[PDB]
Amino acid sequence: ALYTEYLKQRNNKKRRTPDFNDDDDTLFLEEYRRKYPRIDTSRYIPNESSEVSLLGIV
Amino acid sequence: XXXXXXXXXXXXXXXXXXXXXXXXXXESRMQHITQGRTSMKIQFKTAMPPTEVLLESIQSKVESIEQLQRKLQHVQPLEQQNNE
Amino acid sequence: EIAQQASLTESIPNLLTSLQNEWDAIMLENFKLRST
Amino acid sequence: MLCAISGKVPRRPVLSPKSRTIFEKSLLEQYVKDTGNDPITNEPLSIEEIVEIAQQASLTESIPNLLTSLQNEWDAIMLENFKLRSTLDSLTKKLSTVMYERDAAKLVAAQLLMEKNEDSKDLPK
Amino acid sequence: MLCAISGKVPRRPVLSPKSRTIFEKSLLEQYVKDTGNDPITNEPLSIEEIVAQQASLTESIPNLLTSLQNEWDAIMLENFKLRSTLDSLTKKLSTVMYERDAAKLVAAQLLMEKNEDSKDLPKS
Amino acid sequence: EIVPSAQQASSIPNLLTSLQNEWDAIMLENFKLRST
Repeated sequence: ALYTEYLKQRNNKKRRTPDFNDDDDTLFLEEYRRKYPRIDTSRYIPNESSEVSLLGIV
Repeated sequence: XXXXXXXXXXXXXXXXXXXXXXXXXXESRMQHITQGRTSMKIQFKTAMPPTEVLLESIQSKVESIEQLQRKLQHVQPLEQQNNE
Repeated sequence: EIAQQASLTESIPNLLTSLQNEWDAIMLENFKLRST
Repeated sequence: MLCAISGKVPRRPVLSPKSRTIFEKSLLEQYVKDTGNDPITNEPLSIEEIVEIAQQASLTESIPNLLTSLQNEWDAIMLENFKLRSTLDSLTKKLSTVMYERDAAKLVAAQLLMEKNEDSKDLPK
Repeated sequence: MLCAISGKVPRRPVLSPKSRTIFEKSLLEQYVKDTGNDPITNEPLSIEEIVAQQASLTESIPNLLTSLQNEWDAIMLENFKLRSTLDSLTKKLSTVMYERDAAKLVAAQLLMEKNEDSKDLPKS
Repeated sequence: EIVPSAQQASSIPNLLTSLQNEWDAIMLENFKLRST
């Protein structure tokens, strides 16, 4: 049905935008951005540690 | 024995009060957003430096790796016509 | 009983953009393969 | 039923012999590779020490929605991990405020004992 | 990528069907002609025993699913670091608040006794 | 002896397992479609 109609199901376009002084809803959305940014910055650390060695091996 | 149980019971009561003060929250919201703005700043600046440092080294290796992938797609397509 | 993939530098996208593309690419290929 | 590391139902559980605890094979291995120890008892344990030791399949219900479920569940776990860490920092923080008062109080008792000692001398005279 | 017998890059790789390992044909052939065996496991192997869907290279659906295991399995250990550390802090808090509750009864009595000694002595 | 639950607490992981199980069919289907 997805291929026939030529329409992909929409994903969560939420984390990217958000807004300060929101409510209890944006309090969650804010706290989401922190944990994923810390996971992001940890996910970039173990890549850079090896760096280009892991890439050129593949 | 009696002193050990009275401390274990009180510790469970304070643990329930700590889980109750956390469930209600999820003034205060402005501080968390600013804490993220520090993170967003600090982290994304690190990310952009880690990215651009990687990109400089790895966009070359991406092209190397990605132009090699295109060779499989032609090495396969010829393979079938020869088998056929 | 008898491999390294370098996870991209911009690796949110794994949940949203990458996973979306995978089920697009699976969907539109097999449909096109059924056409073939 | 539950592996005592993550909280999952283990799909290839392994038990440690230094401390009676059924862990999951993946998680216990990572810990041993970090430091050769048991996570609960901190006893010297190795990978060869482990002895490899219900499966009921989840039938969600009657696919585009399942995409948004997995999104929500990761979105929830991210906050359920976050909330549990700020609570740890503030329970340690409030604990540190008690330690200052504990040691500050036992200095205030020393002056109060002097005032009692001074009084006992005057009463005798 | 390597041959397990020599350690070179094999130019004609042939995989055995008793000890699963990629050997160089010219090397393994001589090993079989010496004695009918597989070099690694020493199980019997002969020369005949040695041996349409288009693929694409292993990159960052299956590789994406195994990635999300690494994410969660690592985050599960992150929870232990805070569950274990919480059980030490709460245990030290319990004994700390008990020593506070056991001591403050003695502060209350000394404030009574030192003032009572001042109340007693000054009157005399 | 005895149950093990300690510092654990009594979803998510099976969703990924379910995602694998459905993919397992996707591959099996693509094979038989390509053979023909």
